[PDB]
Amino acid sequence: EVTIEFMHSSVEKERLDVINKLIADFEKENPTIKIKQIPVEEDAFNTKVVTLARSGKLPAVMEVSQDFAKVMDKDELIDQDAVKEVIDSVGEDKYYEGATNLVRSEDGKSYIAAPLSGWVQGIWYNKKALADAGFEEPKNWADIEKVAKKFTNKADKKYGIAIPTAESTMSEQAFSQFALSNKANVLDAKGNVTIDTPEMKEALQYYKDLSAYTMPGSNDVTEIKDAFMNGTVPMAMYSTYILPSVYEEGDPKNIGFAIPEEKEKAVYGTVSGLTISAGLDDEQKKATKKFVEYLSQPENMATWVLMSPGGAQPVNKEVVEQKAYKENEVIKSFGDLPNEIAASFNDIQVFGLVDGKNLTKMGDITSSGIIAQMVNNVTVGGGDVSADLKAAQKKAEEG
Repeated sequence: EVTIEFMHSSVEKERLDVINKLIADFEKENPTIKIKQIPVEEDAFNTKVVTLARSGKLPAVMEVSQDFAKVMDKDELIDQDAVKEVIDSVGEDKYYEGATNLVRSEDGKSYIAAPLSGWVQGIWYNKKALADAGFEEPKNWADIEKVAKKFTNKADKKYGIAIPTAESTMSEQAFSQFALSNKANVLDAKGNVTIDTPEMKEALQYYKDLSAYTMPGSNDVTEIKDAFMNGTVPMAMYSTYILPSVYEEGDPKNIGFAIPEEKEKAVYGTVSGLTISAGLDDEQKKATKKFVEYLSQPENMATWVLMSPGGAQPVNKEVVEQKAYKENEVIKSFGDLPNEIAASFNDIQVFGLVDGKNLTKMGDITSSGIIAQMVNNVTVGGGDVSADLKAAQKKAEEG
């Protein structure tokens, strides 16, 4: 008797089967609510939302990335109050701290989406290789560089660590972990650009120093994954998307997860979830909130994460305690690691998230490639740290 549109990006037969059943069960529990789903390929999702927004035909609820949620919120397309009500109904305390932080509004007072899944990035490492060489899990800059130096032998094409050096967003993400571990953020709480600072110069010089022990040339996603999977490096910076490869081709019990920690820990992460379109009628808004809260329950989050592409991680603390997650055979093969990965969401730090505020200005800096170019030129280009900081600072202002 009340119909709401759910625009999601699970178009594969197996994932659509799961979503049909989630919706069907929800509709049995809420017989006055009907879900009209709009399955759209993830590749095609965001630009269709652009058209729908222009024509005032947004669906009630949308599966969106956290970064696209920011763009919609800038255009005031999202009902923050409805989103916040769902999160508070579940309970803020049930979410890993970084998961709710990543979806905080620009003024830190509300939320732009209800998170359902996420992925983190850190330094994956071969546990036996480091142990054999006499190393425990590296944490601070000195330990990371110490392991990397020991495992570098250029004549043999062995390198100590695979870190991104290309002009790509991955380079910004990996560098940001070292920068933020030194309390260096590209923006301050007021939105001022803070690139050319002493703490950022320290991190950029260190990233340059560390790149002496990574593969020569330009390293991006393919170079890093290849080097880790074939044993060229014992350490590699990569999202949790590396884990399906380890399961299929490696030893899930021989992989550890190290987090850069100098002045503080900095886990890079992102989150996806459900947002609620602004301007919904009363009964439609109440039905959407119920639907989002339904999918946000731990037992349905577990299903969502388990059907999501490999390496997807839960953002609610209770998912790792759900039976279907605990007893999943892929999860099982990784031992204690999945609990450790999930818990790393408590230490998320990303450029532009400052004091529980996600500043939308950061999206433009990332889009323009300023940080990636700065990292690319100091590493691959052998450029000067000081000059590249100044150039990046000036360009980030001109936007």
